[PDB]
Amino acid sequence: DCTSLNRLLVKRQWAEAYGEGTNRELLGNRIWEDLFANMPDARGLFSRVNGNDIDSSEFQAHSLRVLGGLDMCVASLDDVPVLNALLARLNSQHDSRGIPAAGYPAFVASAISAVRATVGARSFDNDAWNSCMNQIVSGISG
Amino acid sequence: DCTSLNRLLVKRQWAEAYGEGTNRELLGNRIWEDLFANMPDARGLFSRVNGNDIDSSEFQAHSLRVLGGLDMCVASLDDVPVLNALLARLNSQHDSRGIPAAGYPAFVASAISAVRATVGARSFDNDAWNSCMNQIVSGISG
Amino acid sequence: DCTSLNRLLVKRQWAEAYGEGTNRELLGNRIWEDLFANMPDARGLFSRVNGNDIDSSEFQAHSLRVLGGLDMCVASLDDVPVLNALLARLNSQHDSRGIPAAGYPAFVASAISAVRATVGARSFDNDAWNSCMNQIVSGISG
Amino acid sequence: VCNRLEQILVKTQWAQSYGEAENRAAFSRDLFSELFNIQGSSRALFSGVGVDDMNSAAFTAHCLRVTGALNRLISQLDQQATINADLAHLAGQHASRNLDASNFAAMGQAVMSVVPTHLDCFNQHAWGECYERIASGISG
Amino acid sequence: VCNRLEQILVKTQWAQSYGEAENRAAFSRDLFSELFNIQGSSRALFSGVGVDDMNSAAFTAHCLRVTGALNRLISQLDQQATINADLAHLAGQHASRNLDASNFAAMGQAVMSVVPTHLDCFNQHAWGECYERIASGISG
Amino acid sequence: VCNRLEQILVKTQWAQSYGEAENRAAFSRDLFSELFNIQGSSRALFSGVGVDDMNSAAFTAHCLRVTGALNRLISQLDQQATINADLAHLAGQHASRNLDASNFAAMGQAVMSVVPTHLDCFNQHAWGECYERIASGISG
Amino acid sequence: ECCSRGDAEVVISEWDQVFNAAMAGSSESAIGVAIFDVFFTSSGVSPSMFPGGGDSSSAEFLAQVSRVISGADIAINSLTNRATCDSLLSHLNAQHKAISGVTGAAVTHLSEAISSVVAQVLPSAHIDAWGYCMAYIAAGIGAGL
Amino acid sequence: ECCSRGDAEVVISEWDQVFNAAMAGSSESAIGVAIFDVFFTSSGVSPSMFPGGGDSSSAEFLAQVSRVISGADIAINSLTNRATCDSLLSHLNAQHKAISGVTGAAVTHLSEAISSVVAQVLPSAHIDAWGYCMAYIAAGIGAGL
Amino acid sequence: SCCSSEDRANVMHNWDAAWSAAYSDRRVALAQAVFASLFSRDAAAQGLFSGVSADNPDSADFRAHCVRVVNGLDVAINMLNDPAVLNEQLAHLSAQHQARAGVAAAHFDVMAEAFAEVMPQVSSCFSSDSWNRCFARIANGISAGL
Amino acid sequence: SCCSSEDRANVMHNWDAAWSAAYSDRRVALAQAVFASLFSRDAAAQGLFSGVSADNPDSADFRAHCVRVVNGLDVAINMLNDPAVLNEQLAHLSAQHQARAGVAAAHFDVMAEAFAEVMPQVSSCFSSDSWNRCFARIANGISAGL
Amino acid sequence: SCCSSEDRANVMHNWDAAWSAAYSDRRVALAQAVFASLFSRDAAAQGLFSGVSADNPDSADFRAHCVRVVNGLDVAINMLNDPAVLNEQLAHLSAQHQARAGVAAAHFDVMAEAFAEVMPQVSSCFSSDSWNRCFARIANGISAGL
Ligand code: HEM
Ligand code: HEM
Ligand code: HEM
Ligand code: HEM
Ligand code: HEM
Ligand code: HEM
Ligand code: HEM
Ligand code: HEM
Ligand code: HEM
Ligand code: HEM
Ligand code: HEM
Repeated sequence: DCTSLNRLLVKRQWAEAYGEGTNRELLGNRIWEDLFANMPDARGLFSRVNGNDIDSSEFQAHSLRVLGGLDMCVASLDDVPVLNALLARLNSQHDSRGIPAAGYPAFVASAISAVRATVGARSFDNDAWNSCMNQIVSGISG
Repeated sequence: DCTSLNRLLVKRQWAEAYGEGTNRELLGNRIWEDLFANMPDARGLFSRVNGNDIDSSEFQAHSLRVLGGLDMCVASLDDVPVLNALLARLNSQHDSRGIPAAGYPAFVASAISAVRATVGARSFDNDAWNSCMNQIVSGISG
Repeated sequence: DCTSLNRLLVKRQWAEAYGEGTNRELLGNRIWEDLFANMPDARGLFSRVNGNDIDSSEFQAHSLRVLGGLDMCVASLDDVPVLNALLARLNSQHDSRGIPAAGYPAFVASAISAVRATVGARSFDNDAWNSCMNQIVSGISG
Repeated sequence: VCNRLEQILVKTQWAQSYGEAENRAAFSRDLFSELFNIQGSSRALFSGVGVDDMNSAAFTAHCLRVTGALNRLISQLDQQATINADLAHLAGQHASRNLDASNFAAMGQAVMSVVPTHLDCFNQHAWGECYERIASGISG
Repeated sequence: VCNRLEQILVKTQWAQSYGEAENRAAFSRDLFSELFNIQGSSRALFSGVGVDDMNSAAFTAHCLRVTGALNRLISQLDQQATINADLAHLAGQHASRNLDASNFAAMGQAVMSVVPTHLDCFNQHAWGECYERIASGISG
Repeated sequence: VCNRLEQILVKTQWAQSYGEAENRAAFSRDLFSELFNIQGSSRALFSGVGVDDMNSAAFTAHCLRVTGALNRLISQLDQQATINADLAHLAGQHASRNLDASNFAAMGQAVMSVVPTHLDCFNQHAWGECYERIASGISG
Repeated sequence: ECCSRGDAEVVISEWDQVFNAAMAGSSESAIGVAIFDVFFTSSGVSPSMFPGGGDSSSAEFLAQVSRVISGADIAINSLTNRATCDSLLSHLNAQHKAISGVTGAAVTHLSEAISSVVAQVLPSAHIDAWGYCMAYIAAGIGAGL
Repeated sequence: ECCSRGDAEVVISEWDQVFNAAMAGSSESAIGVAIFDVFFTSSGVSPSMFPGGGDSSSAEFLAQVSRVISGADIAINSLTNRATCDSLLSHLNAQHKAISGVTGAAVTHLSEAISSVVAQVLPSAHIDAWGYCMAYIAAGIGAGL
Repeated sequence: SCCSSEDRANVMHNWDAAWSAAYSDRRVALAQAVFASLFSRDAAAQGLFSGVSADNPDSADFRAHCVRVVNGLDVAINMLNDPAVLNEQLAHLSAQHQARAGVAAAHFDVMAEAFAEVMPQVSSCFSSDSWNRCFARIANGISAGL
Repeated sequence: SCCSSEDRANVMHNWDAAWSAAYSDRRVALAQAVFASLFSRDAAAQGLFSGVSADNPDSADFRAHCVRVVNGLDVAINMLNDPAVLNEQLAHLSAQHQARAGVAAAHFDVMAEAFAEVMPQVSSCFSSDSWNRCFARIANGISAGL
Repeated sequence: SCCSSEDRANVMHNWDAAWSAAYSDRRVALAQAVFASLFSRDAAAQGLFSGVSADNPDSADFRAHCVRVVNGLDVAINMLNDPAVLNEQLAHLSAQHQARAGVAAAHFDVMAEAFAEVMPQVSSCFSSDSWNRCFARIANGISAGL
């Protein structure tokens, strides 16, 4: 789905959970700590950016690059032509990197769970987030 | 066990963790999030009440019905004759529903853990809670 | 490693997370709850101190004895001759107790994770903590 | 006039200055008070909406309709086709009210008077361009 | 332009907005910040007074001299013969600075931007007339 | 004199009394004000560092160097070999300044005067022993 | 009372969070279009009654949508002053009496379409307070219709 | 400005948390030695230029280390009063002009060694504020060198 | 009538102050008086509760039915700050009462009177006006369809 | 010049107030104006962006490049409260721009002018002094090496 | 005597201010002085510590014993806000000292004197009255049985 109303809700709640400054590292840490616990083999994919120490400066820069890419796509959710071009470029940066296809549903689950933990679970629209997050990762994976 | 003094302590701490209004949803979310993580097959039992999206309005109503039933039994802990009649009726609503016998110890563990997380772990009487919670679920299960 | 600068950082952050009074029980509970979840067989090692109920007075005294022993070693990190003598005595209290060799890396992971959760993850020096904690447990285990 | 960058600036400062709830009413009353203080001849044009008492419900309601229209126009400043159609609708409604250019120049100066007194930052250049964009669409 | 009634209104609102002591410095820095934000090409004209750092003593001193001149002119708004002579003196000083009409229009919009943000009441009509009175005396 | 237990007490009370940032400057000025109030003949010894105005940057800088040296000595009170070498360095610097025993006794009483006024607890016994330890290392 | 001060305050706060001039016009059009889509199906009112004919890509219709929600926006933000709000609703009532085809049932459908769309973009919305206050707005606009 | 009041305040607070008289002298020596170790390798300055000859077990060198960081400690804590700090740096500048071998580059190396060691014992340090304020301290001490 | 924000805040606080599980020997007393009042105002309603031993009020069976029914109101009252969930719950309660032969919407008007009679006697600080409107908002959601 | 604590606090707040993902149809407008200004001041720079359809500015391809580049500044601006991570990011960005033939350090001086021209037009409350110093602190970290 | 709420709050704060692991070269100094004082007041007590090299006080072996013993007091002092756990700990400590031949209850009266002599010299702000009563509450729990 990801209706026009869903995109406004996701954009608002993403900006809130993503936030400004170091608050972005708080959201990122929730995502990578959840992803690596549920999928321990994903950490090996980030050996070049010191995935063994997610608190290092090197991995935090990587983490904020990824969240910056997600923020980039979330902001363009209501601008589909630009979104497709953003996703096509993100696909080129991930293809043939050896990323398992299961990592993108797992990352989606971790990102949604981290946003839910930050903005509050009450009335949280899992359907809007899953459907809009799936539109993003389906343009990146493969 | 579940002595007369245990029942006063459980009633006091239950009311505190259960609380009023939307605070009851905070306790419920702790219970179902813990139960489904430790026993993933339990979520399928709640397909009719949208167990896949615990944040939906449909599942929250179910969650508050269950916690209302537990609150009902906790309040009557010191009134054993009425408690037995309450438990007999709750047994009729669960029998032949296909509920695995392991779900009730697991629910007890999740309910106690959620109460403990809400009122504070220091001096928490696990013996009183386990023994009094076991009297309740043993009247429901089977 | 565990350089002279690492020992000052670990001492400062340990004292902060360890704290005073009942705050020490907050740190201990984080350690044992994490250790027993990741290594369920470790709980059986503490049957004499009521490991089944970590909230009991008996286990809390044990928990604070252990954290007191760790605090003892952390405080002496920059006094290597005394540290070695402290570790030799701690080894005598654990040898032939049937403690699996995997329990000490697991305890280190739980202790570091609990300190990290208490002082904050941002800029947390996992390398200093792992290297200095490893010097301590390597003197105790075996 | 009123480029895409200026539109964002004006939309931000208007929403913050206009406010919410009763603040919109006091803001709207202040706007027409400044209009009357700048051009006394404009007050009589509103004799049909209880201008005799500017705190009355009837005149407060008229002030909110005008500032609410200003609110809906600024909201659509970045949708050129939508705001042009809306301004054309407003131009049709105002054509029979015997208004001249000085009436709209006075209203603009009233806007330039009240809006910045509810702000810490105000770009009168962007507001001049973008108000002119709106007023010219209504005046004819 | 700028009648005796408007002069009193502008003198009152200027003195209150301009303030005293360090508030004059922050006000004067804000004025030139808005000028540069409105017309970026005007910043280079002040390269001789430390505009590279707008919090420096050298540039803060220049901003106070300009607003202080604005202060002395508004103070003499009601003495036509005195302010005309003073504006003629200022016009002589600015004639060699390679300034155009848009420079003074941008400064005016900067004044219309910063002055009302330090006030609860602001009459942009009177300020428009009386600023134009002052600026035309300097621009030539 | 100044045993390991007393050193910890003095280190704790000094760090708390000396404070941080500008509090160190006011503390250091107060110390030399009490010195001059106790021994008026000691003021002239500092004529080379702007003692004519005790709020000047030059004299405030001198007061911080002296209290900063007191700070570095107390910091090393528990490293006997390190502080002995540092005191010997200071004794070499003070040997040509024509100072006597009463100069250092007055400075001590000044320390005993200012330090406790920034504390809730003060052990003058430990401070007497440990100051004497420091001063004797410098006086010769 | 129906639409108490407390009800009005939370309705206004949630509405202005979802609808204000700082947002993009495309976003406000997307909300208004969704409101009209819901209104069309619950009321059965013909879209040809409106300029642009209900076509979301017609600038004439998006302006008509902007005018209608703006009228609701003005009424909502005036909810804490009943005297002013009554006058605003009375003016809207007179305007719609001169419009052939406007019934009190349809005005209720449109007011309820506002509340339901708000709860979709803001699922934490106080939908009881929204129901009471939009019913109060609907009764004033469609009085006698 | 370079080393603003806000920069100075956070630098002072982080410095005094890491370096104060309540700490053990061995700890302050360990920090100062690490600072000098970093300075020796980045500046190439011979340790024989200092009393004790850079030997961390020589009491003469640990006292020399104590004097140098104390001079930096006094300058750091005076960062919120530029007039006082300028005078402190001017006095340090005159002292080092009379010392053969002290260059402005080496003074910068030592000031940067302070910031890097602080960030090792306090990884949450505001290293940009540390860079700006220690550069300001370095320019005053090594003026003309 | 409308159950306003101030109404439900008042009603939820005073109800929970009386019904909380922290207290003992209150729920049975309150719930019994409610049904005693209901039967006093509608003698025909007692026949609808023949499966819960309505003719023996002090039996554990009837006491448990009273507590069970009234606790259902507690669940609904504490949902007044999340009406989206309340609407789901009231729809659930409506389907359960439609499957019970003889339960009519006018019976809830008698149930409202029973609570309107019992609550003032038991709740220190009681606002009947706020209670009547917020009980109606819950009862009207259940009694819809029958 | 130094990007002080007060500078980055001001810059981060005003930037995020304009660039936040909570708003729509702002990022493209801002990012397009930045590159429109860059090409207006350095006509040779457009050739470095031939792979992103620089000659068709309203294409989704070029719009996405503008948003992608400017969002990289948003990532770096929001790192100003963690300069240890910023330094890691600026080193990462430098290696990416060294592998691009023709990108010189003087181009960032033109990019600074483009932002210095666009931001005052778009950001209510804008401090050019704070912006110029904190943009320089980020741009100097990227343009090092080329 | 009773170790009151105000007593243990005062004692726990002043003790932790001296014994915290955040500081260096304090624990050994304090712990050594305590045992130096104990041996000065009871020359026979030194024989009970022959397994920890009591005749070589500056050895790492004896220093570690001093720190180990005194840190046991730190553990007990910081339990004063949870006396249920303190009672479990003091019972644990009592069984360990009963298994040590020659340890008598009068020795703890000498140990109290050693702390009463050392602490005033080391702790800025020291309340001997509060210390004497709260040390007694801990020491009496250990020395019970011997
Ligand atoms: C919406 C989802 C995602 C977005 C927006 C995203 C975006 C990004 C971005 C912007 C980078 C920076 C590339 C660079 O600068 O070199 C990156 C790097 C990377 N990402 Fe993704 N990513 C997503 C999901 C994932 C997932 C699910 C995985 C693996 C399970 C993954 C694995 C990686 C890896 C391995 C790198 C390379 C890190 C390095 O060595 O520098 N990404 N990603
Ligand atoms: C003290 C423990 C429990 C209490 C008090 C309790 C109470 C309740 C109550 C009051 C309902 C509402 C029934 C209705 O209105 O139709 C319910 C429904 C239900 N409960 Fe339980 N329950 C407990 C434990 C469990 C456990 C452990 C499970 C499964 C592992 C379970 C599974 C269910 C299911 C499947 C439903 C039906 C939901 C639906 O489809 O509407 N319950 N329970
Ligand atoms: C730095 C790491 C550790 C330190 C400092 C430490 C210290 C201590 C201390 C001081 C005691 C009290 C002994 C007594 O009073 O009788 C103790 C007891 C004990 N510890 Fe450790 N310990 C550490 C790690 C571990 C680990 C990793 C395990 C098991 C996986 C373990 C298992 C035990 C057991 C079984 C006891 C005996 C409890 C009883 O029955 O009284 N310890 N420890
Ligand atoms: C510049 C932006 C303006 C906007 C957005 C605007 C908008 C509006 C609106 C929405 C109404 C309500 C019509 C209705 O619902 O019946 C109205 C009425 C009116 N406006 Fe304007 N207007 C503007 C300028 C002006 C000016 C400058 C004047 C006169 C100086 C003026 C005079 C009137 C009059 C006389 C009425 C009708 C009063 C009555 O109903 O008795 N308008 N305008
Ligand atoms: C509108 C009212 C204005 C007033 C009252 C005013 C007044 C002054 C005054 C008092 C000085 C100080 C001259 C001195 O003491 O050396 C000055 C200098 C200057 N003003 Fe103006 N001025 C005005 C408008 C402008 C405008 C609009 C511009 C350019 C856009 C401008 C550009 C300059 C320049 C370039 C200088 C000399 C800078 C230098 O010394 O390097 N002035 N003005
Ligand atoms: C008791 C602890 C003392 C300490 C730690 C101390 C330390 C210092 C220090 C660090 C300097 C700076 C030298 C330089 O950098 O050029 C200094 C200078 C000086 N001190 Fe002391 N001092 C102490 C006692 C005294 C006393 C008691 C007197 C006189 C009553 C005194 C008189 C002077 C003088 C005259 C100077 C040089 C002033 C000048 O440079 O013109 N000092 N001292
Ligand atoms: C909450 C409900 C409603 C509100 C707040 C509202 C408000 C408004 C407003 C402000 C206008 C613009 C008046 C102007 O041009 O000055 C308008 C026009 C119009 N309304 Fe309504 N309205 C509502 C419901 C309805 C309904 C239910 C219908 C039809 C069934 C309707 C039919 C129309 C039509 C056809 C126009 C255009 C008239 C024209 O173009 O001259 N409205 N409405
Ligand atoms: C932030 C940088 C520096 C600070 C704060 C500093 C400060 C000091 C201080 C306070 C003293 C003691 C003066 C006294 O005895 O009264 C000193 C001495 C000395 N400094 Fe520096 N210094 C710095 C950098 C350097 C550098 C880079 C060098 C060499 C390349 C150097 C060489 C020396 C030497 C050799 C002495 C001993 C002179 C003697 O024993 O007479 N310093 N410094
Ligand atoms: C706010 C008002 C009411 C609420 C919240 C409510 C709720 C409930 C609940 C929770 C049950 C338990 C269902 C079960 O355990 O299976 C129940 C049963 C029942 N209710 Fe209602 N009820 C209300 C009013 C009424 C009224 C007014 C009547 C009829 C006059 C009624 C008739 C019944 C009957 C006949 C049963 C079946 C009892 C049995 O046979 O076990 N209810 N109700
Ligand atoms: C603060 C200033 C700048 C930042 C933050 C920045 C950041 C970025 C980012 C994030 C990308 C996307 C990389 C990718 O998707 O593979 C990029 C690409 C690029 N940038 Fe920069 N950039 C800046 C300034 C400049 C300047 C001044 C130039 C040249 C005049 C330049 C030349 C390029 C080029 C040629 C590309 C490749 C675009 C393509 O072919 O896809 N950048 N930059
Ligand atoms: C508050 C007072 C005291 C506390 C908290 C305390 C605590 C401790 C602790 C923690 C140990 C280490 C046990 C081990 O590592 O196996 C110990 C050992 C010992 N304690 Fe105590 N103690 C106290 C007073 C005394 C006194 C007064 C005496 C005798 C005069 C004493 C005699 C001993 C002996 C002989 C050992 C054995 C040391 C060895 O051989 O390793 N204790 N005590």
